[PDB]
Amino acid sequence: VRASIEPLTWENAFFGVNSAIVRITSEAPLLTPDALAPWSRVQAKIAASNTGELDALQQLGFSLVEGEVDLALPVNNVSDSGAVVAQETDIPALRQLASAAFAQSRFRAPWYAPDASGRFYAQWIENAVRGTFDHQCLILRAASGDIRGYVSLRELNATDARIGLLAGRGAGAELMQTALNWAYARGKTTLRVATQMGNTAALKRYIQSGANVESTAYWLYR
Amino acid sequence: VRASIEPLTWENAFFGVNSAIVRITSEAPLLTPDALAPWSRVQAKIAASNTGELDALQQLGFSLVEGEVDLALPVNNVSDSGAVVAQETDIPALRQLASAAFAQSRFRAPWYAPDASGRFYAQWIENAVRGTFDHQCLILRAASGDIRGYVSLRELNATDARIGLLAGRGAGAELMQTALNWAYARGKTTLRVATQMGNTAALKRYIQSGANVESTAYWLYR
Ligand SMILES: [Zn+2]
Repeated sequence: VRASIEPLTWENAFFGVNSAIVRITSEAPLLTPDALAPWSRVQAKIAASNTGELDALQQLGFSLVEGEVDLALPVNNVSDSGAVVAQETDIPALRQLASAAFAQSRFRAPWYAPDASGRFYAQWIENAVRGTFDHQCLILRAASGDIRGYVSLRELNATDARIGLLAGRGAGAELMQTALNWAYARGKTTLRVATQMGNTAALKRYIQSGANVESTAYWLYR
Repeated sequence: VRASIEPLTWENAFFGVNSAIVRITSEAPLLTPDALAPWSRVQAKIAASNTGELDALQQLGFSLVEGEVDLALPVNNVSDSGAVVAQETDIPALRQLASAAFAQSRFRAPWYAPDASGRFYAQWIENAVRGTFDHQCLILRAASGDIRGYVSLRELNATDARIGLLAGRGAGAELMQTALNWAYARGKTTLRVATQMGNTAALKRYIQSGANVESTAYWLYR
């Protein structure tokens, strides 16, 4: 395989690691054990259809971390869920929720430190709260005022929005409604959402809501 | 991880290999390098959600071959597709079609010999034709009399049928309708179909026809 190797700038500073990501292309140098040597961690994300790349990377010492499915739904606005835009006072509780809900991610041990995944997703949801009109965390509340669920959303382009994080036991359907509402308000035609291949509950929920598969991928690390 | 190691008798005789499959169970002996060592190939299939088993098997030197998504469709009275039950005289044409269309299964190179996948699936489609009223291959013909698409089906139990093989360019929708009609006719509520994680075209078509995800898995070999 031929591939460039690029430092993961944000993750390196955030995790305190010396990691890089491989980008497979015809025009890059040969990917060799020597090119891979000066890194504490190397990541690669390949199309699940590309078995040629899977075995080239495995032969270089990479291992499967997880599969990813990316899906898309037409928008299609719907029942106002009553969700509200998260405010700065919600950050402590959302960080606590997100670090727990997304504890088992591609940043799991033994690839990263035990606290890495929790930190990463807590930062993600905080970043969405401190976002912009086009990057927000929306919250559904119970009648008590407690957070029942949350969904983070971002504009991708003129037609598309993407769900970042979505979590809330028993609130999947209303969180999807919330996301569809948000995309529609911004004139988007398409809503995208990726999940882990192992997350059959999320896959089922998304497909029930009208989603279909756009792409599938493997994350591999060395 | 505790698992029994069970010889793959049928595959050993068909491919001319000496392989086994792992059966993970709380009751079984410890799965060790010593126990795995003498087999030319060892297979393992684990739920994609089970990262503990993934880590354990990678720590015994297993690699990813492919991801599988198993889906299920509700069965109802769909229209007739015009498909016909394949005959013994259709075998030669079906074997050739199947060997070409299913060359890149989990029986692909480098894990098996280059001809192995096509041999396996040609035998599969042949076996379908030679089956009962509860195992058939159904075909669609173009104007020329040529096979345009095919689908093999079997009854699983009182409520379920399963699609074995399905192929035919531009005949996807019709073949699904064919399979649903077959299942309906036999009093089934549920039609199951597995596909490779990388086969986004099949995933999209199954989901368009009403499928949702039932399970996801990795095939790992050593
Ligand atoms: Zn390896």
